[PDB]
Amino acid sequence: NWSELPALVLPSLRLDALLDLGEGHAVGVVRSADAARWTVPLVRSRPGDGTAEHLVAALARRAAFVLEAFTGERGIINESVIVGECAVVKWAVRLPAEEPGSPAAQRIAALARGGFTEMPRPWGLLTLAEGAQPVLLASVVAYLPGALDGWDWAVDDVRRLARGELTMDQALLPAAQLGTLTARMHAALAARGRTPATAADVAAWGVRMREELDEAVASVPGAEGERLKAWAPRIADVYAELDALAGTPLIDVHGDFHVGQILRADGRYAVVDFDGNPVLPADQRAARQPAALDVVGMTASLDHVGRVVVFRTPDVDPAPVRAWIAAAQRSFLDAYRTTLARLDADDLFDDRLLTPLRYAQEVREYLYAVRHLPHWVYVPDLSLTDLLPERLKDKLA
Amino acid sequence: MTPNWSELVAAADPALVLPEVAVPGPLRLDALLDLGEGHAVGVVRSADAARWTVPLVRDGAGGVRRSRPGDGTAEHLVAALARPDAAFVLEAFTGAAPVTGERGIIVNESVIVGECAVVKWAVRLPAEGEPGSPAAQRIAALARGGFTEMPRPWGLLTLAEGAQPVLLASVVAYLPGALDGWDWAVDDVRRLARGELTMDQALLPAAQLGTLTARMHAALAARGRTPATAADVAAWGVRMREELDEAVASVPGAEGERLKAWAPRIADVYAELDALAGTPLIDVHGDFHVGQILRADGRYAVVDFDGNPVLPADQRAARQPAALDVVGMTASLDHVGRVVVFRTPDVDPAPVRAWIAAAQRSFLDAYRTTLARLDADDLFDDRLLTPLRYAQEVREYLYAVRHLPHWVYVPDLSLTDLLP
Ligand SMILES: Nc1ncnc2c1ncn2[C@@H]1O[C@H](COP(=O)(O)OP(=O)(O)O)[C@@H](O)[C@H]1O
Ligand SMILES: N[C@@H]1[C@@H](O)[C@H](O)[C@@H](CO)O[C@H]1O
Ligand SMILES: [Cl-]
Ligand SMILES: [Cl-]
Ligand SMILES: [Mg+2]
Ligand SMILES: [Mg+2]
Repeated sequence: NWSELPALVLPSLRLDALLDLGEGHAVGVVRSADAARWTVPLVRSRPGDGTAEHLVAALARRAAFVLEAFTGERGIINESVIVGECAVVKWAVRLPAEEPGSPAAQRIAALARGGFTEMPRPWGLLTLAEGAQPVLLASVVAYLPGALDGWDWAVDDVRRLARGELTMDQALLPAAQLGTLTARMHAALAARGRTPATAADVAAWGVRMREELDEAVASVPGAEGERLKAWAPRIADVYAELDALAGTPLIDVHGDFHVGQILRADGRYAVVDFDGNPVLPADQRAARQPAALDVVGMTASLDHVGRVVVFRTPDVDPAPVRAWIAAAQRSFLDAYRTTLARLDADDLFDDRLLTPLRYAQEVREYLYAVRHLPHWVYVPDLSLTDLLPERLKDKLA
Repeated sequence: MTPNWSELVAAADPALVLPEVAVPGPLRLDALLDLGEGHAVGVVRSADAARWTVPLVRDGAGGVRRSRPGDGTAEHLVAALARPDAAFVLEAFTGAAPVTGERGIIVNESVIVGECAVVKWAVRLPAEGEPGSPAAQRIAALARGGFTEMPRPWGLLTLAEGAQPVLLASVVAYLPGALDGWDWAVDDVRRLARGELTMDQALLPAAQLGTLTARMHAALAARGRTPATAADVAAWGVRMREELDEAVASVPGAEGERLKAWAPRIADVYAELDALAGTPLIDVHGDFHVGQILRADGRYAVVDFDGNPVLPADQRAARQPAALDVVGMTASLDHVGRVVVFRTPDVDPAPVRAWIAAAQRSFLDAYRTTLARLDADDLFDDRLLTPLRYAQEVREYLYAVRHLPHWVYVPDLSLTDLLP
């Protein structure tokens, strides 16, 4: 059977639930010794075995599981496995406790119900409705062929700008269209309601952002760490102003908004990856957050695109790239605010959170670097170099 | 016994208002500033309702006549600054001194006083209550704002009427050894092309021009900002489409062929102006280009604040986007490079064409930096750069077909590098 039959839960133990897909394929919810639950495709199913294909077949042909549908495999990394070059099956590797799961089902459903179309077409949905909290197990959306994520087309656009193949207005147009897309996304997501942030909510932000700042200061080495340590008192002072921001509107957000989540194909843009920030606990990715968190996530990512272009491109002229960094963030912010005005949704964006959340986003770049990609410390170092002394001169005036 | 100024002016020959052409008589004296000792400044209206600023001097030969260089009327105006009808406003600025000695100069009637000051009589005036030259408003705002990159203003004589005071006379410092930008900027690029200057040395004036423009706009913005209405940006597109139509239907040769093919793409850029409603409008230079900048010994001075001549006389005082001056200067910097390549034998075009692109970046960077340093980023809307830049190059076509036909090469080469 499947119950009796360690690293199985990790891509490349007791059983809680099993959805037999037939022919040896199954979607299992495995609990670890540390009370950690996992969604393990069983055949572990690798891209090509057919488990992702059997999931689409089981969803297209219809009590502990829920297989919803809406009307060969090649994987690429949660784990996203393309099926038939037409649908993307995304598994949920890590599962919460027996509590809230991935909010991607509620995010996509609210966007589709609000008229938001700048996203891949949803196909199916697999949900574990057995415990006290229904946990999302798999999502199936339409596969956009020949599509590239932001870390590919935005880098290519800025590289063409540095080579003179594009004008500044041509290079800034994607940043402006991303601003209008983000406003339509927030306007559709805010339809589910708004929640004023309590004094305990803004206090939890300060302690969390100060804790991460202390971790980065104590982990970033060499000259980059010395510059960050000198900046840390200034950053900590900005974190203290969060206590006076209680009552700011909290809505359903993307949670992990950056250019890599924006796919471009045939001149059209689509948003993906509504599973929440992976660095956040599983019981917080579905919580309502400020819309400015997505705004600072995208504007910081646009800044980082320019840093990457200068870093990786031989013989690059950094002058138009660095000018693009400032102009792309303005083009994004201007189009985002004006689109919220045309949608009568100006109330969900609180620009007082720009500087504190932007600083916290760059600190996470330090933490991501020391944990996954050590040389990446140059990106938040260059971003804060152009951002911190400018914002400090205004506070001292 | 002695007749008043009104009686003398009415009995004077209509040519009194002229420094050949004929004015209809008789004349009528609307306002008179008594400068003492037989000198005066009159606001005279002819039989065709045309108003004039006339420097007047009483003369025992003909009763009254128009002041000439040497009569002492410009001296008396300057002396009146170094120190009162209700219709006149005399504002003096730091540096005015009662210098003596007059000499005529052509630069709308200018008189050199003391060989260190320039008195300029505004010969032709607008109608009563109608807008005119905003030069007095511009110069006074720059002086009160601490702007010094201009000829030191000594004083302004204005007529207290209308929404803005009507300029009657201006007194500024005389700069006998100063060239305009079409001399020194062309000379800088030529020296760059033949290796006498480095690229960094040839780009420094472009950055200094950006700082000057930002200081100028920040001072001019101190009088206030006006948000552009939807009808304003709609009228901009109408005026720019008409100028584009006039250019396409007039420019000949291969330049006209390229402009005709570019016209649909240019009109598409003009269509995005409707989304720019609310952009800030301030007092601007209005006719801003390198020819308006004097340079000597590392010092820069902007002149000519009466507005755009091709614009209607009652519209040159209206508030305009600060980006219009920016576009005017960046375009003129482009044209400086085009002129160097066109006129210099055996010139190396590569360093000049690199300077064209780099000078515009140096100008914008210094302009943005100085605006931020003065906390005046709000007045510059860079979304207007491309549509207004295309409109400036189209105006070069119109200036060419009307005054200098071969000049069509300048906007042709500029648009060739600006279009994608
Ligand atoms: N429907 C789709 N069609 C084409 N490409 C997609 C689709 N969904 C995701 N991708 C690509 O897969 C990559 C990662 O997917 P994502 O869901 O963001 O993974 P994760 O959330 O684990 O980072 C993205 O860069 C995106 O380009
Ligand atoms: N800040 C994180 C980093 O991990 C990186 O900049 C990017 C790619 O992982 O994703 C962002 O959410
Ligand atoms: Cl890198
Ligand atoms: Cl010429
Ligand atoms: Mg992702
Ligand atoms: Mg994700």
